Amino acid sequence: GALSKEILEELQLNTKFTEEELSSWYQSFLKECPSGRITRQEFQTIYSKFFPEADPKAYAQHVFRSFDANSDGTLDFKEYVIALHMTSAGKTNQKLEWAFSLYDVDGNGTISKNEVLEIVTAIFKMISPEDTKHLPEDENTPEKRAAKIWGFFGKKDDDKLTEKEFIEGTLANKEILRLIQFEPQKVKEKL
Ligand SMILES: [Ca+2]
Ligand SMILES: [Ca+2]
Repeated sequence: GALSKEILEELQLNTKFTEEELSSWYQSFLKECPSGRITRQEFQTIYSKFFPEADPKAYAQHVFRSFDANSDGTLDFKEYVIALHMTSAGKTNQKLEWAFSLYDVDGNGTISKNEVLEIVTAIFKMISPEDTKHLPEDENTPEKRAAKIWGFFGKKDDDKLTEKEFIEGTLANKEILRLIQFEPQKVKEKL
């Protein structure tokens, strides 16, 4: 019952985890989750446990949605590993399509102004109140951060932000990168 070659290959292209590491992790995953599927509540519990200083429910729910790629209401091992990797490992620039999916809350193919606010707020809640005191003054509340992102993209209130533009802007404008950042440790390291 080893993890398949096909899934191993995909995971190794999309993360830097090794085959040995992934295969070992998967065997324990199955022992603890014998259906090979994690529910949203179970995923939330992981983030509740490992961010005790934060309020991670909203963030974990958005991450779950983003990585439940077949929309079946559970994460399989592949989806779960990619989700954990998104929040906690690897380089931002290799994740920008997933970042787009995170920000496109309703999945309609574009990001709206309110979606930016929703996701920025969920991310902001991953930071301890103590660490927020060290954010730049003009970037120290979700409202300021979200408004600034929208302004950096040059958008009218009812405009729709495409993935093409999202990726361009996050690559080119390092201030956009800073503000859209979704890995809690990177938001912290930056401040
Ligand atoms: Ca799924
Ligand atoms: Ca949308």
